[PDB]
Amino acid sequence: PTQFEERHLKFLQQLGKGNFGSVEMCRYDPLQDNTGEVVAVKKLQHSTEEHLRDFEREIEILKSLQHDNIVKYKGVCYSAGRRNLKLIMEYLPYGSLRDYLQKHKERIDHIKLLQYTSQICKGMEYLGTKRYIHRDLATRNILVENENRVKIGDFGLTKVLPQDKEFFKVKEPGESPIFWYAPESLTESKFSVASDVWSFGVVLYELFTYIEKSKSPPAEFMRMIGNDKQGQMIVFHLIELLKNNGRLPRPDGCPDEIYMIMTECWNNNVNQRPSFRDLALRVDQIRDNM
Ligand SMILES: CS(=O)(=O)Nc1cccc2[nH]ncc12
Repeated sequence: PTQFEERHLKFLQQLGKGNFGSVEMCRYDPLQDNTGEVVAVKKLQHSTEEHLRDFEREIEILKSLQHDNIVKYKGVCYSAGRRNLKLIMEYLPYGSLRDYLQKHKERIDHIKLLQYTSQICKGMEYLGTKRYIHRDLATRNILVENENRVKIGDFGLTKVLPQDKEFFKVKEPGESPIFWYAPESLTESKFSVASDVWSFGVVLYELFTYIEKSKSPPAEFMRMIGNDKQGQMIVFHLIELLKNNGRLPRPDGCPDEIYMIMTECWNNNVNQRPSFRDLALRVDQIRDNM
């Protein structure tokens, strides 16, 4: 069922909020008896014409994906007498991977981090078979179903590659998560599978820092750059730093072999970065040995 009538969609909780849209937890109860399905409902923060068109493309992308490690599309709800649009998704109860890492450290060890790493890689391989570039791969945009399962979410920045070319030039990006971007994304606005691989390197970094106090990518890059810098000066220094092999340090407790993977993902030469298939195989081989 992809129907969802607004009058049967009942509010339970406010979840995330920020850029573009906000997400609520709702119960869908057609039989009016207080016993139905729990879902996530995504709405626009500001419903302009431009944002509506983007939201429509996000919805088409999500509907096209069926994979264990990608959040499930359930449908749309045409609310306000069908003069508004909301996206209906499955509810994953443990929130973003970023929050989960902070809140549930008691149930997380290195084996679990490698499981999550592998699952993210598998999700990304699947994206590549559709020629979708995610552009925003980060622990805040990964969702946790349970202690054994994570799913890639937020496809708001996701783009399709053209017929022939391997890069997408994003004409004029708004607010940018610059500390997850590959050098070519910073200097040329060029986004590709290879730039998602760079970002994946940074996700792997986040996992092994356990999102600890002031070890996050923005905080570490700012330390190296100089905390007194502001404005475009930050970006100028980030670029120059990255072009001459400045990199995030190995987090404390992180094996050398896992840090080597990070550093291979952070190659300035786009063609020498591993594929997501290489990474999933290598990570599952590390796990299987032991
Ligand atoms: C990341 S968040 O905290 O804003 N919430 C979600 C977004 C998208 C799908 C979701 N399913 N469940 C929660 C959730």
